[PDB]
Amino acid sequence: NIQGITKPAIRRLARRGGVKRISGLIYEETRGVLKVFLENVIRDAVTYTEHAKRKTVTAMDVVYALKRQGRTLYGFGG
Amino acid sequence: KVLRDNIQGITKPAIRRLARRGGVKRISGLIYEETRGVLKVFLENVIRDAVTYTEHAKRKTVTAMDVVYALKRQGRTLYGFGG
Amino acid sequence: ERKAAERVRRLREEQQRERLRQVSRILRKAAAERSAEEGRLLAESADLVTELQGRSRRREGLKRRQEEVCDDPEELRGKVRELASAVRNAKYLVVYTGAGISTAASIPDYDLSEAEPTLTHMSITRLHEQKLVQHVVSQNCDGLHLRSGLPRTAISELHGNMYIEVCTSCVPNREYVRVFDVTERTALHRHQTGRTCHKCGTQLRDTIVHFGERGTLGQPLNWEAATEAASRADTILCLGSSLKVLKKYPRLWCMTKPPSRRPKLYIVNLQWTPKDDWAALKLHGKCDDVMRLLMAELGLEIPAYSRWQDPIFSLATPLRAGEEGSHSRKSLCR
Amino acid sequence: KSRSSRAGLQFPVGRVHRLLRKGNYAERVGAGAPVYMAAVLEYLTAEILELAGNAARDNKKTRIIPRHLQLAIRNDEELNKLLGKVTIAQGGVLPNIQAVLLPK
Amino acid sequence: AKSRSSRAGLQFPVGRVHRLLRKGNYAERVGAGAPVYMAAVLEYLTAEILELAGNAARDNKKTRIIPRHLQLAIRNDEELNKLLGKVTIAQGGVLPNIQAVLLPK
Amino acid sequence: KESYSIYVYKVLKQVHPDTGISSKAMGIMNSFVNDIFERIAGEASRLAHYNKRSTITSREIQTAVRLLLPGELAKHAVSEGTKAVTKYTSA
Amino acid sequence: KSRKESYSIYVYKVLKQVHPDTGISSKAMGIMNSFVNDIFERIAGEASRLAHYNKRSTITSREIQTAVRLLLPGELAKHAVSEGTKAVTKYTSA
Amino acid sequence: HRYRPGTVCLREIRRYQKSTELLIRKLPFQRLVREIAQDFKTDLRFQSSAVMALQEASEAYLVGLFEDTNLAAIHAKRVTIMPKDIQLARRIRGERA
Amino acid sequence: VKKPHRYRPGTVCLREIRRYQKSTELLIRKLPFQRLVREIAQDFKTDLRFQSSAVMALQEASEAYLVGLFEDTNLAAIHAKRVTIMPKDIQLARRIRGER
DNA sequence: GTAAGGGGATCTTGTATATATCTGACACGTGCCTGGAGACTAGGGAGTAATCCCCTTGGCGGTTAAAACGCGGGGGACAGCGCGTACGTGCGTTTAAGCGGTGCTAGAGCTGTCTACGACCAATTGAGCGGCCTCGGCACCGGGATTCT
DNA sequence: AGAATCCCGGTGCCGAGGCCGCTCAATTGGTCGTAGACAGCTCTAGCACCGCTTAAACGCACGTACGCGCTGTCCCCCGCGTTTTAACCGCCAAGGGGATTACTCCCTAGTCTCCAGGCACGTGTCAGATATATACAAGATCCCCTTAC
Ligand SMILES: *CCCN[C@]1(NC)O[C@@H]2[C@H](O)[C@@H](COP(=O)(O)OP(=O)(O)OC[C@H]3O[C@@H](n4cnc5c(N)ncnc54)[C@H](O)[C@@H]3O)O[C@@H]2S1
Ligand SMILES: [Zn+2]
Repeated sequence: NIQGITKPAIRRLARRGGVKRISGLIYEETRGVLKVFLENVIRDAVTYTEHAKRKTVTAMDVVYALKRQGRTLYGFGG
Repeated sequence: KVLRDNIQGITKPAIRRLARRGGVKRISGLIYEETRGVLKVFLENVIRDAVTYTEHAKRKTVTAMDVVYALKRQGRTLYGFGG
Repeated sequence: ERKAAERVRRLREEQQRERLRQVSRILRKAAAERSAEEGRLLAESADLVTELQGRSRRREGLKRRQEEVCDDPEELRGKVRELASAVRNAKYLVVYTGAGISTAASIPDYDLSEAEPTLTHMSITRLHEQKLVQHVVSQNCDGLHLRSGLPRTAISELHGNMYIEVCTSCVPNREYVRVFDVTERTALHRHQTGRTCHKCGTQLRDTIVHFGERGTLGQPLNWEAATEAASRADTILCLGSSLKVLKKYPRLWCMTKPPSRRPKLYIVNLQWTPKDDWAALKLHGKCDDVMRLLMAELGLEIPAYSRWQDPIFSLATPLRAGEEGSHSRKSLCR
Repeated sequence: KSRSSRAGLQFPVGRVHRLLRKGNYAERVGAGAPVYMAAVLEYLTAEILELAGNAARDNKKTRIIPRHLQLAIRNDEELNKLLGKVTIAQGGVLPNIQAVLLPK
Repeated sequence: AKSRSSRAGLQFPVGRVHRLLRKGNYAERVGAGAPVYMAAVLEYLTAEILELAGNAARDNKKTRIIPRHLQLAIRNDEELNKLLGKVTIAQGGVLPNIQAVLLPK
Repeated sequence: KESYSIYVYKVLKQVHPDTGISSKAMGIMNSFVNDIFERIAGEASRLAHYNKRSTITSREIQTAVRLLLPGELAKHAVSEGTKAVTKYTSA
Repeated sequence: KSRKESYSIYVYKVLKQVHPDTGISSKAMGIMNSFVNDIFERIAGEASRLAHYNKRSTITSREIQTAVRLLLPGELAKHAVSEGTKAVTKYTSA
Repeated sequence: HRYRPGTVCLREIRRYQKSTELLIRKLPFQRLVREIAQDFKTDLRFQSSAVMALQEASEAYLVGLFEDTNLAAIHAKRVTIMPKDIQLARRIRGERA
Repeated sequence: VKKPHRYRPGTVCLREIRRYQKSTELLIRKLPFQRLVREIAQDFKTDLRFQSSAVMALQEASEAYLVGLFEDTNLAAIHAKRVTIMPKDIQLARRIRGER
């Protein structure tokens, strides 16, 4: 399901990052780093959800998990 | 007596020793001034925080605990000096 | 990998330390000082045995070359006849010199103005004035060769002299013979006599060459005639020099020549030199006795040195008035 | 009559006192601490709103949106240092193109 | 048995940890099993560090642990290095490491 | 639920009278206020604990503001806090 | 002067348990004390935050377990959880 | 005609630096999130706010990483970015030992 | 020319790397560092006093910081197919790290 | 016949290793006192059951824009070569850090008390929160005006 | 000349700002117990100076290996067109599970009494520091032997 992150999407993110030309071996590396990031954040969020004895992952669990890693996010109930 | 222009006391061989411990084999000729500027900025920040901590307690002597607290406030925790 | 399953490093370290300490403390014991029970199976560790045996072999091989090696008088007198025959049959012979020649003058090897020329220098001069010896190369800085009477046109001290001052401002360059030495305040890159010249208007400089310095003068260290003579000569007679420094000059040995075409070298020195294997016939013993026996074999007489025979006094350039007191050594007088 | 009107601030003081009292910070709470709290918070919010309203005026709009808050925070150096680890939803990026990539 | 650490089979104090939890402004009430859990976890961590430190001390033919051995043990293990990632240990030094491109060819 | 929408709107009409705001901006402002409150309160609690005290005065808040806010922001916030405290005490 | 508290008595007992014939110096003791204090502060703060999030006034062993899982990386977390559960079971049964 | 290669690249840079919307499709990101999360606990549920927040955080992280990567590539006197630039940026940032 | 023994440029650099990576001591003289610390401090409060442990802690922290920065700088220098470290390497390291 | 390139022996230098001498710090013992353990009481936090109405998951039919594929060409990455100079190696010279005393005094630390300040609890009234609305601010669609290529 | 982007005119539509009503949380008032402000004393560690011995900092010369500019190639990204696909929108169902309320046992705080574990102080002896003499491991150069010419 990581292949659903198409190549034009990575090109758009690179454009917003200021990048002019992109090599052809960049997309796989981007997929790897995104997978690692998502794994860590979702692991922490699921831990927080399990402690509260729930079955639904709320937005506050994501916010707390992000805050644990020093990636504070505003606009979702912080 | 007032202190003036003591940054020159951090000599070029000392910077070379630090670089060798860092794993550096060849060094340009303009590195020393950059190193001095970076060190000055770091020390400025840490000493300002430590002085604030020691002044809150109505004291006249800066203690090692204040230095440790100021360092930990910047995410640079240090072990072996108390705490 | 599990943390507990990752405890294989403990067995690895145990086996490594066990084997290393066991082999070290077992092979460190001398076989001659070992008992039967502890020493019967010394050869079980074949690789260890050969490794330490080779290490010790090279150790006393390196050690054994650092002591004096001498020949009994019978072999010495047998060799001196062939050496005399070779020198008589020689066409173009050059003579290399080193620290061992002046050792008989109580000069240290690897105050100095009280020294005098020895018998070897007089023998060299007498050989030179008989066409037998043409060019002499030396590495000594004492200057006893100058006091012997050997003409400077046929000598070239490649490391300078302690009795000469030079001035480079003049287009042909100028030299001056000084009775006293100039070596008091000489260091690397600091070549300044600090003394008034004759008429140049500039202070002179010394002539000594230190390690790392490149010779540039031509008056005391002539680098053309020495190379020419070494190229043209068909025989070499080194005396009293270990040749651990002179071996670094390729043109002096004519190393570009094919090995068969190289001149034959007859080393006479106590220790071992790196040119030993290619020696036509090496002699072991004091060079003074060998030269005396050579002269006796050829029938040549024995020149005698006298303190009134020094040519340095005649050739000494007079110093400017008031400049004598700067030096702090013992001058030479007739 | 309110403790906020006794100081001129527009932010609540009783709410801040309750939050400091039941927030597990210390055994006792002073009397003037909520006034100091409200003063500093009011200063910060007023300054941020001033800068955001300026940036909204430069875009010919009468309302503030997260883009203008992002612009105000990122342009000013002090507020950029304060909110350095903060990600603002629907903020965007500051327009910036490197010169070496620009055509000659 | 009287001491609460002896009933739990630990070498770390339970009463002291309970008092520290109570007088620290962490919560209004503190349960009875929290000090035991905390003492067990702290004991596990300290023993795990000390074993590697002792091994590194024995590797150098020394029978006393000094800060260099603690630094070697911490930096040579992946998870202990991840835990103490932003910590400076006085008189510890660094791990020897030379980049391959700088070695003579 | 409780929020600072009422007070932030008052400050907004104080600074820019002819300007409105949407809902997402108000939520971001609320999160900002909560974050700053937590930062200052925690720093003041640590300051009290280090000195073996049991109460949180205005001195704790002032030193926390000095240690947290950067540059001239700290100066202006300190001045406003002192002025407001003096006005509250006198009145 | 006043009596000062440290963890040297326990650290030394654990060391003699693991390596029965090894010593330790004073600087290493200070480093170990700082390590224990740091870990205590981290876990206690995380547990207090977890209690505040769920609107509870009590810190129990569930909070300590969740904080341990959040703060410790891997098999370290697994082994620490097992050890703590063993200790609490032995204490409660006895 | 045919624009010389480089003009459309800057046009798109300006367009996407003067915008605020999201740059990844929503259904595929939700699918990836659920498939990742199924390896921690089966039969999980989500709210739309959780997936929205995850998407925002991920996009911000990737944009910042690309900024650092472009800086690293320029330092090496190039115009195009390569995997080694990403690796250097991630190692300096501390995300990798 | 009287040629003595001489190591090629690069041998002593690697020898020093090993020597200073096998040690734990401090690499800055204490008196100049203390003078610099006091000189910096005199711009926040007048007639201040310092404990010896305070200056020791400051020195330890500063040396650790500089060593880490030099490691990052060396990585940046290698990335650009060079061996020497230059100021732009330090600037790039600090910019990516998050400082400045 | 000549010369360029590969490899073994050698010299040197710096680091590691074995042995003895000694000294200060780690480890063990003693006194004692303060903090932890034992026993009992009361009261509020938390667990358990029950109900509801919100919200998350699932399926379906269009449509339409975004993704995937092919192709050609040009600009950028990369190797290779020449050149100049900046940086490393080593030696002789000059300076200031480090050490061991000698002394003084500010200022940290501890003890007693005594009063002002913060916590607690009952009344009570108003400020902030949930629902509904209404009308304009901004997005959308289309024609033309300026603007880099 | 010419496509891409901003500028102006007219329309629509739902979200922000007001208005109503109400109910809990902030305000009043008094009381009580204790934290900390202040005075005082003491003793210890931080500051200041002095003399000296020596190792590290400093200045300089030489040469060589590295950084930088220039050129050529080739290949691999970018811009454009055409076909394929799946995301997004709007609609409709259904049950899980989050959220609130009521009630009851029991777990924890608080208090008093007593004893033993851990902390401050003291003493000794042994592990690591230091000096000294060897052993060896790697680097740098030379010269002989092999191969294309
Ligand atoms: C270019 C640098 C110049 N350095 C220097 N001038 C400052 O040049 C000379 C020269 O380089 C070197 C002298 O070398 P040497 O003359 O060969 O003396 P060496 O140490 O090697 O000993 C010679 C060997 O002869 C043996 N030997 C001693 N006594 C002997 C007697 N009486 N007879 C025969 N052989 C004798 C010795 O054992 C020794 O091995 O230093 C300056 S420095
Ligand atoms: Zn002249």
